[PDB]
Amino acid sequence: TEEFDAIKIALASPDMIRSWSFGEVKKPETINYRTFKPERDGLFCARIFGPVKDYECLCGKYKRLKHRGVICEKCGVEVTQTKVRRERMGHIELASPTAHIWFLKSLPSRIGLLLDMPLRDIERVLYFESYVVIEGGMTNLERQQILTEEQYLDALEEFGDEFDAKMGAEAIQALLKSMDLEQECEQLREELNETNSETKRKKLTKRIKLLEAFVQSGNKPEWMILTVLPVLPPDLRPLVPLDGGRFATSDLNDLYRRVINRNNRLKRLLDLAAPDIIVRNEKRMLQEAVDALLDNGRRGRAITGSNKRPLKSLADMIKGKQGRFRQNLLGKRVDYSGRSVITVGPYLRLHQCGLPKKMALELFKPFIYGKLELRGLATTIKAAKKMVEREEAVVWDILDEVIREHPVLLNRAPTLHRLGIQAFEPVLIEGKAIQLHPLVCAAYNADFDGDQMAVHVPLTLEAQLEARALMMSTNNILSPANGEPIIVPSQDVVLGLYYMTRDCVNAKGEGMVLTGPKEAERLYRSGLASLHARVKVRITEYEKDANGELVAKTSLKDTTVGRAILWMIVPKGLPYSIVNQALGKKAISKMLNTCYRILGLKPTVIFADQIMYTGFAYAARSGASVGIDDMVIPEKKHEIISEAEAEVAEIQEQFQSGLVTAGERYNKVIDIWAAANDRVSKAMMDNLQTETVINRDGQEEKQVSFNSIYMMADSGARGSAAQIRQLAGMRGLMAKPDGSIIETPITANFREGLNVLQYFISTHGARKGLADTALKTANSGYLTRRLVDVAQDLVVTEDDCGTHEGIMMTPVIEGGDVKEPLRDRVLGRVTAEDVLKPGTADILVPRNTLLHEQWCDLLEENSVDAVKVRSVVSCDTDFGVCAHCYGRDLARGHIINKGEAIGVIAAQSIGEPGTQLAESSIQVKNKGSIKLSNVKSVVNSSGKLVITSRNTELKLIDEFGRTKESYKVPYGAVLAKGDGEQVAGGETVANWDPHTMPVITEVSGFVRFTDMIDGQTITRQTDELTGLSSLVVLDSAERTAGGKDLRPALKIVDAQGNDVLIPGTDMPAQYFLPGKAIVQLEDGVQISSGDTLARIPGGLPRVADLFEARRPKEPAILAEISGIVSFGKETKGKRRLVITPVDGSDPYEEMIPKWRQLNVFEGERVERGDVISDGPEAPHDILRLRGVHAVTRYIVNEVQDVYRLQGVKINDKHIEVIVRQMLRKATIVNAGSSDFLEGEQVEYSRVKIANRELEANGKVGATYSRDLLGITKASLATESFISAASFQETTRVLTEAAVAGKRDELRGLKENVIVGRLIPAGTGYAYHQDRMRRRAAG
Amino acid sequence: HARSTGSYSLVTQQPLGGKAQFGGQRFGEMEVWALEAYGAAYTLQEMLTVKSDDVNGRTKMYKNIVDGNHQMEPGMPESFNVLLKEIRSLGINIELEDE
Amino acid sequence: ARVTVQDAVEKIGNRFDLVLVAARRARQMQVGGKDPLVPEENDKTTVIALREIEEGLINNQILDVRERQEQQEQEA
Ligand SMILES: [Mg+2]
Ligand SMILES: [Zn+2]
Ligand SMILES: [Zn+2]
Repeated sequence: TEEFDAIKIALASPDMIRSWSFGEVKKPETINYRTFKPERDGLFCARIFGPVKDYECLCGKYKRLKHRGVICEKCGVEVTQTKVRRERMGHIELASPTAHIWFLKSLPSRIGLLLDMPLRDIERVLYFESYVVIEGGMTNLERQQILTEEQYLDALEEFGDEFDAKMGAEAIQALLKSMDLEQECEQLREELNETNSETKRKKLTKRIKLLEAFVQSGNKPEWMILTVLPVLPPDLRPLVPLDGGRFATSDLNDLYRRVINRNNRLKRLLDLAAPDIIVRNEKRMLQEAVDALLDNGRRGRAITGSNKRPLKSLADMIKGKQGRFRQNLLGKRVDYSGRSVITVGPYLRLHQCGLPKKMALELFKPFIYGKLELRGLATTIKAAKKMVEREEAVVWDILDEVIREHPVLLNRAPTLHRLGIQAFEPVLIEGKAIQLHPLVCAAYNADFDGDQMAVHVPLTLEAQLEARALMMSTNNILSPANGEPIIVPSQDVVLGLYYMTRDCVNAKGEGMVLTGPKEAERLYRSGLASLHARVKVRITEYEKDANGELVAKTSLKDTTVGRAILWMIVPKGLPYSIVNQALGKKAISKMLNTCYRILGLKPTVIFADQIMYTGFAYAARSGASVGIDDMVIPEKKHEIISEAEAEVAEIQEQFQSGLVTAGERYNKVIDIWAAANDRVSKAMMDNLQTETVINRDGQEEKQVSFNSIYMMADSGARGSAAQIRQLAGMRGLMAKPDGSIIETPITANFREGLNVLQYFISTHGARKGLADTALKTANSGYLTRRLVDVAQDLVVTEDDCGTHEGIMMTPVIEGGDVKEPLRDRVLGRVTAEDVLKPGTADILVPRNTLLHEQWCDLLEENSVDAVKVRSVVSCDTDFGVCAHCYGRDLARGHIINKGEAIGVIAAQSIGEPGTQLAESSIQVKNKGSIKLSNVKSVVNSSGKLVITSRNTELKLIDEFGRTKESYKVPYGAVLAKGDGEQVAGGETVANWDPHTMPVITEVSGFVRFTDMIDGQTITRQTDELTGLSSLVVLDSAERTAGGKDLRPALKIVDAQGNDVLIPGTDMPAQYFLPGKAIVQLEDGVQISSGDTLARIPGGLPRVADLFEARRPKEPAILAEISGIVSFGKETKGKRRLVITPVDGSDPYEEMIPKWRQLNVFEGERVERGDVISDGPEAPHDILRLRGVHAVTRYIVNEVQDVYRLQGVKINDKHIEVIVRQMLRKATIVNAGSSDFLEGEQVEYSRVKIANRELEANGKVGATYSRDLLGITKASLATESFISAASFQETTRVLTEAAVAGKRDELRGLKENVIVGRLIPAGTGYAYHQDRMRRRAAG
Repeated sequence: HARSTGSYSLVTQQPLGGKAQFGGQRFGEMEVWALEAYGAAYTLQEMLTVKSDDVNGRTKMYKNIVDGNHQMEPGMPESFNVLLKEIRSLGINIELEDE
Repeated sequence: ARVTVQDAVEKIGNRFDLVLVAARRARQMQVGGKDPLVPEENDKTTVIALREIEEGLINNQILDVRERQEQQEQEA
């Protein structure tokens, strides 16, 4: 095999097609059906394609291999190996030049726009209804004029000469040959130099680029029309003989036969000089046949013989799932593989798996033969086979010996994440079922209810090393998604341990003193002491407190027997305290965590195995069961229910009299029923929880019960409080189809019996649930496929880019408290710059250091609040990332290794968990100082810190300078405490009207009406003395027809008349009353500062929408630059807002629809990208205005909200990598080296600017603008075209790459997979690096 | 069900699909992605060519395994050549370059 | 059986060229050009190469020195 690269694609010239072909196929016949020898001139022909049987001619004159180039005189077939019949192509000489459907019907019709003729006309031409005048010489008719029948008639009669018109693909080919590429190209450049308008300039630039591509690539356009047509080798379009004298053939054979028929009939008709109409009909018919051959389905859909289904054409074979790339080039079918049902097998070690004898023998057959021949037990391979078929003891001994260290791969059908394939050492067992280690089931999401698994065998030495090193179970204990352990004990183990550790007030052997665990076990196994009984024991724990030395501390602790028995296994390093407690699910998980962090891997593995074994054993000894009497119906249920029924009856009767609406009664009933449910639940938990009143020596006592169902609840083994309720209480409220909640609940439980109605309702519930899970799984699968697709090519290429940039990460304190602390958020990230203690010049962390647990604890000891850390998005490396910018986090602990494909791991980690997807006063929870951020207040006369800013926040500083609680305080909210004041727990710090945003006046004086005329634009509807009114200052849209341009206003003047000016500014306060300006305080009351002017009253789809960046149909509006905004030309149909910069130029106008309400006033201080209208913001604006770190923080937080709502932890780095892959593209705004408008990746722009500015000449000095593109288009715009063709529209990408003459250096992973060479990732990176040195070297 | 080696398919020289005839398991794209998450390049390579698609490769590997040596010679998958032939059957010239 | 490779990855932290050096060693061992430097306990050559790596006797540079010594030896 040669070492090659660069697969090149281009238009095939007709002479090259003639070059490939070995012969003409003249007749459509294949074989004589009598003698099965092939036809002399047929789709299957020996003289063209090859000999049927190896090295023997058709007529049978020459059959020996001695002859290798001779061509039999009788049958013109050369004698060679039949394999060649797999590669020889044929050809058909078409009489009429025919168009290639792909280059015509593809949505952008490249023949169409290349010829600058719309698609509709070309279609009109292809079906032979009308002519077109192609280069009609010196007449009064243009060059692309379509001509109808009688238009051709009157033209011909009028213009005998100077009239050139023709029809069909031959006319089109004539048009193509005569085109001058460069002259039109230069003309187009001149036109672009003269034209300045967006859309026409874009279509023109695309077209000019197309012309440049043709003149550079060297393809001539006329080649789009076919003259000779190649025919695929026969073995690729087989004619297989079905058992029973019948044959099975692909439909392509039929299509080829039809094509040959139409060609031969057209040839004969031409030789006969038939009238034009008939030859035109024949040419049309040949067109249908050919286009059905190429892509059947873009026409009248020529169906197949007697099947009513459309037959499959070549395009169908390539494109699509069933066809190709997915099925046969990414979805192969390996050898040495098996499948079977999975089973428990508790006795196994964590690193091993039970494998049936017979499958193992079948798989390892060739190894067995090799070893048998090596030992000399068998002379030859057939004797080895016979020895395997007898199955003697020696064979089993050799099989045991060879299997010894050879590892096998286990896979489970939905491989969601990388833990779907793992390696194990097999142990031969009887039976036909595979035995799977229990601890790994959680990783596989495996269940023993008929699930099956596949088993592959790695052959080569490198495969063995890879399986044992990278894939072995013990090397993968941490999930790649988050750092936490994956292998935690599931249900039986935790139940057994829980039973073991819980203590009881009084039992046998209370308070006796034991010298160690060994006699504790002596006592338990002899039945002289209970497994749980409080006792004082002497124990020697070990602690590595010094620099790696273990110090024994030995003292007397008061514990249970069970905890000591468990202590027997526990390795040295762990504190005794760990086991001293109840030891539930959480306790065991954190136990494993500590064991890993202190000792390391190997002790953790052995400790997990020991835990499993002991848990199973003592769970079996416990004998825990579940009887009908074990779940006690609370005695006071019936009273509570009857009371609630009486209450519902009273509220319904008080409804029938008509003092309360139906909805109010509904709400009341639902709330009272909820309260009754909570009451019964609490009563049940009280009854069941602590009921064991067992007696000590004298009086009695009570303790946490040993009720088996209670232990199952409390231990966290199975069930939650909700299910306990569902077993023994009333099973709450239900939802009807539409989501509305039924009024009467289900009062019965499964211990009792339901009746028809309650069952029926719950049936509906369960049905909806199941359907939900089904659709959820389908959508999940699809989403994760897209994710893994887009991010595949990203690889860690460089060790360190060396940038100082990074994102300043803070703990996300959503509202009430700290949903997620800093320490976990920063663990394993390198720092962007040294962080200082709360006192300057006290460096805590040198320049970029990887933040491991020790640094995080050190930060916890201090009070660092926010840390700028290097992020992947800001990484400087070109074409990949550097180790430092990423960080450490992995299934292993150390810094990321160069070469790891983080894209795929990130995509899997994001995808797999995706299968479960009044307000009057603020009340500070903890005693702290109140602090206001982004505000400018003005103390009024009432003694309130009046809020005049719309972006005001009220955070909470604790004793040591940290923001515990954070709230957003709107404009017009009454405040109580200012700055410095310490606030007691749950004290009202703020106040505001729920259904009212007041407008606050800054100065005093009399309210003056200006352009506030009565009757034309306003309607005086005023109330009585107390000074109530409904004066309505309407907006521009709702203003009356006469008062369309007259804008009523309210100027705030003083007692004398002069408009009092805002302090410090000269602006005459002229408040144009906005829409719905309810002027309550009428003319005649000296305005106080603060009078109101106008009262103004998730899951998977959400994730998909965030990741597709869809504008949420009501976007908020932002500010571009800061400075005084102002109004403008009023009521054109969309009200104008002109942002006036205090320094910069004014002319930025933004139209606003009538319905939009604005929250900010004209004379306000906006910041760039500040909110102007309320509502959800579309990510595009935030990215464009605020920049990268803002949009990345927004996306990460928005996704993490959905994910944490379900309680699934994911590390931000994966989302970060995806986001970085999303914004790969930019758009050029200046000039100097690019084409001034081309969408170009940010990578090429950065590298070219680095080059240019490195070069002594300034050159381009180019400035660019970032762009954000959705994952679909971003994947569509990949560099390699094989990646895109692998999954997208095959016709489109194939046509683009064919016309562009593109050259693929493969450079990627998926390309290398397709070509079957080593991927450039991981173990193969070095290989590619070696090849990398071979290029561009000596 | 299990198979070591057996009959291969006619057109694409991959092992038959099914249970009546021995037939191998389908190593799908998701499994490929799983392997890519690890650095497992040689296992995937052999799985892709020597195990299924390379005729000379499969026979050479059978003989080599029998000999008690464990190497490989990946070559180019036949299905890729079929792809080339099918694309060439259209008017598209796609060539494997060399330098 | 080698149930954990933790010491071998702690010897060379890349975790990838570990596989390459172990492959070179196990390839010199399988085709019987060389001999194991550790007393074998009926292990196969993979676990032998890992056992040699974990004891610090073999790495890439030791491979390079032994190969060039063998080259100059057979050159004469
Ligand atoms: Mg199952
Ligand atoms: Zn002959
Ligand atoms: Zn970097």
